[PDB]
Amino acid sequence: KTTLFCASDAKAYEKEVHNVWATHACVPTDPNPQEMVLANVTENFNMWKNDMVEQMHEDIISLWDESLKPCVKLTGGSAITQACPKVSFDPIPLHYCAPAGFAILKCNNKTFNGTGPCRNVSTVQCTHGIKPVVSTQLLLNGSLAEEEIIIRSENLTNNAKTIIVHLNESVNIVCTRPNNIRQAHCNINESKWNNTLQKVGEELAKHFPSKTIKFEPSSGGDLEITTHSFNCRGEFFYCNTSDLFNGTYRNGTYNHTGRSSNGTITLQCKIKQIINMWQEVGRAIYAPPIEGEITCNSNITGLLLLRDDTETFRPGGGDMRDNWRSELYKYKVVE
Ligand SMILES: CNCc1ccc2c(c1)N(C(=O)OCc1c(F)c(F)c(F)c(F)c1F)[C@H](CNC(=N)N)[C@H]2NC(=O)C(=O)Nc1ccc(Cl)c(F)c1
Ligand SMILES: *[C@@H]1O[C@H](CO)[C@@H](O)[C@H](O)[C@H]1NC(C)=O
Ligand SMILES: *[C@@H]1O[C@H](CO)[C@@H](O)[C@H](O)[C@H]1NC(C)=O
Ligand SMILES: *[C@@H]1O[C@H](CO)[C@@H](O)[C@H](O)[C@H]1NC(C)=O
Ligand SMILES: *[C@@H]1O[C@H](CO)[C@@H](O)[C@H](O)[C@H]1NC(C)=O
Ligand SMILES: *[C@@H]1O[C@H](CO)[C@@H](O)[C@H](O)[C@H]1NC(C)=O
Ligand SMILES: *[C@@H]1O[C@H](CO)[C@@H](O)[C@H](O)[C@H]1NC(C)=O
Repeated sequence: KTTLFCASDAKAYEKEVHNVWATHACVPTDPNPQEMVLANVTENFNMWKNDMVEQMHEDIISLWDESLKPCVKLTGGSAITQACPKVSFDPIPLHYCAPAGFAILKCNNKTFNGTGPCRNVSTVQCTHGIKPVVSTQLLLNGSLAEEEIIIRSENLTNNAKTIIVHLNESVNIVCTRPNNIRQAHCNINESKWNNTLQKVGEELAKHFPSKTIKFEPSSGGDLEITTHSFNCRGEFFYCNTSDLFNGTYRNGTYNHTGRSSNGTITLQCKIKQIINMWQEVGRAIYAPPIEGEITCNSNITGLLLLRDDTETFRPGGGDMRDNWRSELYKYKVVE
């Protein structure tokens, strides 16, 4: 349809790189925006074919190119060298805004699965604040669903299509490299994981009804997708999730199978210098980790799954557009 613009609340005195990027690329935010209901209207959306996702993907690539420069970038035959200073890195929310003569329709159905017709609709100038958080397997620091866990997929019959599970209740995950400098670990409270996967198995069962529902760890691929990978405080964490995606839900009951201990699952993590890039097909080399305690305390707010009687789901990811989709699903640009 058109070219969106971004509004953020960043300040120009922060050294933090999302703030810096935003202060030259985004406009400040309307302190009181203005919505506009239309509960008879009913319009369709398709989260899987939504141009806003492409545009924000562009922006985040831009942000990362200006903020997290690699010492080396290998793409094609070429290798680029640049200065790769350690930086202050903590994502801030970004709002996407329709320019003059355009609006953003927001679907207000709190159970809207992301495709098809939506009953109650609003008009808005901008989306909510969206933290551009790059990760795999687990979606972090998003917006919880308001009613019940929600299964999203372009086509749930096509097992090659990523599934986005939208949780309604955060599950804490705490990842730390304490004070091998490249070793770290994550802690999740097993009870709340227990619970979350049981409710998720419930919903998945609604969609696949005769079958037991198995959670298993990612089969194969680059480390970036076979582990829960993400950037914490500038450093690239790769966390093993085999004791996380490991359990069966059979008789309306979830049994967790992965090893726990003292009531918490603990992921073993490596901090890594050589990265397979999400932005494009290529490799990126970074400097060794900063010093001291590197810790991120995050909210798991959704999952990225791939489906292989029984249905089996393993963690997926790799296409960062899906992350943006998970927040942008309820919006389209009109007029
Ligand atoms: C359904 N298929 C699953 C799947 C699995 C892995 C992957 C894809 C997709 N990819 C993908 O979609 O890239 C977008 C894309 C397009 F969308 C597109 F249309 C293109 F034409 C294109 F060129 C392109 F790059 C990545 C390719 N990039 C690479 N091989 N170097 C590959 N993901 C990653 O590597 C990855 O996430 N790393 C990583 C690094 C740091 C952190 Cl913190 C992190 F959290 C993750
Ligand atoms: C969240 O969703 C699950 C199942 O979809 C439901 O059991 C639960 O009550 C919902 N709300 C919560 C957990 O606050
Ligand atoms: C989403 O809803 C539409 C219509 O409401 C339906 O056709 C589609 O199969 C649903 N998809 C999922 C993944 O629930
Ligand atoms: C979903 O994909 C399957 C292929 O796995 C195919 O039957 C069809 O094209 C799709 N079905 C629907 C309802 O869109
Ligand atoms: C995760 O840990 C398990 C058990 O130690 C190991 O077998 C598996 O290969 C690990 N996965 C990755 C991607 O390192
Ligand atoms: C679940 O965890 C156990 C030990 O924690 C491991 O041996 C097992 O292989 C895991 N399940 C799968 C399907 O990998
Ligand atoms: C999630 O948000 C918290 C608080 O804003 C932050 O400390 C944490 O590092 C974030 N997680 C990631 C992976 O950015």
